Amino acid sequence: PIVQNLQGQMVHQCISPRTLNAWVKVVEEKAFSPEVIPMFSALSCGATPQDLNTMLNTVGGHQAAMQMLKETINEEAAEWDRLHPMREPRGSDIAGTTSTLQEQIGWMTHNPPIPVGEIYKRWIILGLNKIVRMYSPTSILDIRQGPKEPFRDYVDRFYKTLRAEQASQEVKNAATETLLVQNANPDCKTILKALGPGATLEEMMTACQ
Amino acid sequence: PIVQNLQGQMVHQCISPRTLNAWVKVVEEKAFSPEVIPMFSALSCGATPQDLNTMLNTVGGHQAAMQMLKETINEEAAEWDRLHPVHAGPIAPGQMREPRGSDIAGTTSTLQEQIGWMTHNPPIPVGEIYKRWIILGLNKIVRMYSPTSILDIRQGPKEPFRDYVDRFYKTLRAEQASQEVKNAATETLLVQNANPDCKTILKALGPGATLEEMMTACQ
Amino acid sequence: PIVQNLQGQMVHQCISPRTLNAWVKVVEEKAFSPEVIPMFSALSCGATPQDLNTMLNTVGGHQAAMQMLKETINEEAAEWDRLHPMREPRGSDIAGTTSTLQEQIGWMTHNPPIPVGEIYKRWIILGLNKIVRMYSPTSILDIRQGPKEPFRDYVDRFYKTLRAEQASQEVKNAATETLLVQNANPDCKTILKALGPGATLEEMMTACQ
Amino acid sequence: PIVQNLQGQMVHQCISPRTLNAWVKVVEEKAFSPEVIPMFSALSCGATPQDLNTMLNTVGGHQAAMQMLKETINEEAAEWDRLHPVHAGPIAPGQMREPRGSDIAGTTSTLQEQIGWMTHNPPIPVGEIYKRWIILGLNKIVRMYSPTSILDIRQGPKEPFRDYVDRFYKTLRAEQASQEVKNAATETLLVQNANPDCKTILKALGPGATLEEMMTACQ
Amino acid sequence: PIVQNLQGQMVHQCISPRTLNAWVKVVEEKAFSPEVIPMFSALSCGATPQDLNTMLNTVGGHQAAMQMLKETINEEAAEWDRLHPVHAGPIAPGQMREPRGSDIAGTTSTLQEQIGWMTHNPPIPVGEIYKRWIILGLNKIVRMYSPTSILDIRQGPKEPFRDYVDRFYKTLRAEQASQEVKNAATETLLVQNANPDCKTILKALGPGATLEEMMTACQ
Amino acid sequence: PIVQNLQGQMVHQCISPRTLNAWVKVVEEKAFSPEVIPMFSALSCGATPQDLNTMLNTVGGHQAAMQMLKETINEEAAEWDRLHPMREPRGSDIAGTTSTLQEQIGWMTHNPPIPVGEIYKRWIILGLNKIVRMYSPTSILDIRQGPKEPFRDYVDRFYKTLRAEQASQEVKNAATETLLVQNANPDCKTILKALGPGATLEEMMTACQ
Amino acid sequence: SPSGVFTFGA
Amino acid sequence: SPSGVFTFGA
Amino acid sequence: SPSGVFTFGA
Ligand SMILES: O=C(O)c1ccccc1-c1c2ccc(=O)cc-2oc2cc(O)ccc12
Ligand SMILES: O=C(O)c1ccccc1-c1c2ccc(=O)cc-2oc2cc(O)ccc12
Ligand SMILES: O=C(O)c1ccccc1-c1c2ccc(=O)cc-2oc2cc(O)ccc12
Repeated sequence: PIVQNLQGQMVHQCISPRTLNAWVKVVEEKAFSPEVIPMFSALSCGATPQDLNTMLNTVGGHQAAMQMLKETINEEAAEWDRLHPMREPRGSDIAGTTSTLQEQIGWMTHNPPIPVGEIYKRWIILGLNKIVRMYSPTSILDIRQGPKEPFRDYVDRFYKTLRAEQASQEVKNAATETLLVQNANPDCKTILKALGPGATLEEMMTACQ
Repeated sequence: PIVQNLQGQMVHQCISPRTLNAWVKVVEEKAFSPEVIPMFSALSCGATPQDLNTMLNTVGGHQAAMQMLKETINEEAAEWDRLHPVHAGPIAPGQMREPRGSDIAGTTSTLQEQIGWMTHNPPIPVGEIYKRWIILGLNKIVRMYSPTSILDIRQGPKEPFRDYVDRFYKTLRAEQASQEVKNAATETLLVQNANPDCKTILKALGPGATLEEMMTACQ
Repeated sequence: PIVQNLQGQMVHQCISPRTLNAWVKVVEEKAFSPEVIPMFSALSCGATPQDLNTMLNTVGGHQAAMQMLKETINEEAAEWDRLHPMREPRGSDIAGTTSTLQEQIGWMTHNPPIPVGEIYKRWIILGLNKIVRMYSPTSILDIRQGPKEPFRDYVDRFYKTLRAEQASQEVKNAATETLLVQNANPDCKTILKALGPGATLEEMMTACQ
Repeated sequence: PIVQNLQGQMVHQCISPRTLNAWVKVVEEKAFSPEVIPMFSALSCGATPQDLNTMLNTVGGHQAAMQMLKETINEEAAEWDRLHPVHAGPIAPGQMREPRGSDIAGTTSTLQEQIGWMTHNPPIPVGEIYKRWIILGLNKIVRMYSPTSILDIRQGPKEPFRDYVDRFYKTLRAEQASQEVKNAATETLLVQNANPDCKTILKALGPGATLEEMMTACQ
Repeated sequence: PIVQNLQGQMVHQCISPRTLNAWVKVVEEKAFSPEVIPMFSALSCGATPQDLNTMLNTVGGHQAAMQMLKETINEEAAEWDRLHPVHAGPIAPGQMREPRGSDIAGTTSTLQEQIGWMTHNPPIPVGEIYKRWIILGLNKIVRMYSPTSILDIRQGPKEPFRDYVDRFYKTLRAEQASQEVKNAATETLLVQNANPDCKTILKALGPGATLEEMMTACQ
Repeated sequence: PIVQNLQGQMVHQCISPRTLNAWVKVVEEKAFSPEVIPMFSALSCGATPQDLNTMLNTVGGHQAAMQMLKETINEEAAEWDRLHPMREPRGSDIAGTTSTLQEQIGWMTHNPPIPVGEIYKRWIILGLNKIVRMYSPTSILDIRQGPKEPFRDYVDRFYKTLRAEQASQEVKNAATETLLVQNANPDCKTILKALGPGATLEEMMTACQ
Repeated sequence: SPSGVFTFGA
Repeated sequence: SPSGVFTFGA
Repeated sequence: SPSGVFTFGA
């Protein structure tokens, strides 16, 4: 990664074993749960394209997801080449396939800087969004409160699935207006319908406690 | 987070993996026990709105709680827009614009803007403001997650007074999201829920006795 | 905490996750054993009142001990106000209840410096002394060598309890003169009484090996 | 490893215990899975030939694999001596000599020589060269350790298409020591080894469809 | 501990949590095995009397051992007061006072005084002195904790000579709190406690043979 | 250890708890397997004689090996005194027995520097070579492929033992020419003899897969 | 296209 | 008042 | 004398 040194200079640092082990263990434990994408974005802070490729390549399994991610990176690189036809970076130079570390450092520290790392991380995060949305185990329509399930757990699964599906805020709100209340078990559903319209999540969880 | 280098300059640093994993594990193990809010306040030291959003985003579970938290953040942001509005118009060439409720929450501001606001002279602690909103939401969530009520905390027949006090102020902390709970009704309730013997002892001790003396009397 | 930087300047550093986890795990494992107070004093090195409040507040259980500690801090703050009636710090400013981090930094780095952190840590350590002395499970009078217990273990419990009770050195010495020898099992007690007066701990442990 | 100090100077640093233990544990747990080579390439960042020799020497097992690796290193060193020979003769008083195949592998060069070659202007990346040879040997060892063949990877009757793809590109990665494996024969083999239903679906999807669309069709 | 900053100045640093936990765990697991004293000497590097008192205070168990240690420290402090007395009188305005037995043990000296003594020119290593006293006490405690005697260490009938030597020099190290134990009586005892066969072999080897040759003879 | 500071100066640093625990755990887990000697050499980077003595002394067991190592250090120190009859370092000063830390620092940072740490580490590594070669559990002659053993495992033990025995490269090569092929189980032995002369290890392992 | 998983911030 | 638990030092 | 265990390097 490129990091600022105490002398005010932007220098290159080697990716840490702590960070590598972090990303590996996150992909191992959490698979492709939504929270994986924030963590990635947080462990790649200041990363060059080479560091991002390091992080992705150290993943042992999920090779289907990694091939999909490759395809998405190719698509975004082609779009970058269409938009944008010291050397200027191409779609392959941002993805670290045809550029060298010293060139990436040059672009990232140049004035004006050319954030190749942030662009590549953008494409990677897009591919990861697609993979997460595709790997959601259950649809929001089939998230229904079990008969002996606490309401808090039902809403936890409801908004976990809703986060995995990744829809516009209007579709999420629209989902929680009706679909949230209707899928509840008969008891908490009668209580909720007894509450009224436009009740906050806090109020719904309170009534069914 | 904005940390001071040896040169004496306030610079930005990438959030650490140790801090990330720390916060994650605290949310996993402690759930929403009161002590999670102090820990949060300590792990988000010198944090920017971006870093706070990172800590909150890395949380994988309790997504309903995260929705309540987001609602609270929106409410506090609207209240900021009401009490602290920004004049729509030009900005002096040398100055920086004023933050809106969306700029403090790091949803409409870039990292460099947040750095400028936090390092300006006089500074504008957007990270501390956003952290106060987040801590309000977390306070509400903790208060909601309180398992039992203080009314249902009574000293067992053959239970030590110390354990009863522990569960007492623990449950009260959970139900109020605070440790300053020295009210007249709170104290009278503490002495009342005690077993008959220690109750008579405490009543005999007199008014205004310290918790130290109360626990010494019922050893 | 306030720490000296390599440029010779006194700067503020954020309390570490290593330190936080350390204190939490110490209070969890050791409860209020005497050794907890040294460790605390060692993890709060250079601490501001805000850092001390952080350390105390992250404690999940032992809320009785924490309320007692609050009361003691209030007492010491009242005494400070009586003694002592840029702003001058009050009893509430040293305990971090009414002061801000920047003010604490100002007092601690001022010339002459006003060690608010060391004062608050002093009050905290006093309250902790009271709590430890109150939480000693057994009195020194009831520490008696079991019939099939090694003498080394009996003296370990003897001086562990003696450390928890926290008496003047004269009371501790006086305790180990007679109470130590009398409470031993008949064998090692006959041997000890056979040794003589003014025998060192080394000699007593040697004879009963 | 050669790392830059705050002063802006490239200096030598002792290899870290965290890096040593990291590499050791990677070789212990992952054996010779493909992902071990990226990890290696990341743990040997800015490493000198000495540091590389340290990482390789600390490996306690797979000594046969280490013999194959040593053979490969000797081969690449000989090829360096053929394509990059050093003129036997005098050296200018101010210049440094040229590295032989033995000097890049750190077997006939001192740490100070390696530091000079790596920090010279223009630099001579002996650490990166030796690392490329080591990665060639490791590639060969990974390719050899491939348990099964891609031909024996077929979608189970009631197995999800996603799992079949995972084992497919995993086994192919192992057998080729690479992830760029988008060949016509590779793709046709992927579609052919699939179960009859998903096979008909994929064939109906048309030519040149993305893996995303293929996995969407056989959900 | 007093550590040198990059500027070249000797400054004070808070004792680290890793060092504290290190010492604590060493005292917990190893009890008072000989190797605990080297480890201590390494974890207290550059330590002040305050830091030493911290390491010793954090020990929760073996309180009797800590009483013996305190007695020893008092004895060495008295011997310091006898051999190194301080003249009661005035101090030059620019100089610092001389340490008493209580000042070296950090019981009557402030951290700043210890820093001054340790960083003065010529320096006064109060930390190393106190550390030597502590190591004397620890030596006594280790010697006392020796489970068995060297006399009771004899080679088993079907036991390898190597194991017998291990237990031999291990027990001797414990009983003497040292590894330099190449005495004539020690060696003769090593050869005598051996089983009859290896005894005859060693006797036949001749006088003054190295432990390497002795262990080679009884393979 | 002596390490270079960011100001370009060679300063003394205290040996780390991470390093100490590392060496201790390596000697505990790996006993005297060959890989222990590289790891040692890597953890003692920049070490003074005092640091090397620290590392060796923290070893709890294997006191036979440590006494042998002492003897070897004495031998090398005597040879150093014979060769080599601010003060000049003697055989005892390099081994840290009669020198002080400040003197070792002086020699190591002097110009021209006198690497006492590297010399002592050389002697230590020699003694360790002798100990490893002596502690090899089985000879290379008795390393024979089990009937139901994979060839890869047989060669792993073959070259592990061959590394422990520490012979010249000509003796190692000569061993793997004939002894490697002859000790294989009848199947892989017939296959190997069917391959031909001068086959690489890769080819032999491939044929017997 | 997906909207993202960054509940807080952008 | 209590005397403290700091066996060594002050 | 032994040859060493440093398979790679010197
Ligand atoms: O109340 C204040 O101190 C204040 C005054 C002006 C502007 C912002 C704040 C303010 C904060 C000032 C400093 C600080 O560290 C934290 C603050 O948090 C705030 C939160 C609000 O909702 C609303 C306001 C604040
Ligand atoms: O191919 C090159 O780039 C090259 C050119 C001249 C000298 C060395 C190399 C070369 C390398 C140059 C830079 C670098 O980072 C790594 C290199 O690795 C090499 C490996 C070889 O076997 C053979 C050559 C190289
Ligand atoms: O013996 C010495 O070297 C010495 C001479 C004068 C003053 C103190 C010491 C002395 C030490 C000097 C340097 C050092 O690193 C450690 C010392 O330890 C001592 C311990 C004593 O009981 C008694 C004395 C010392």
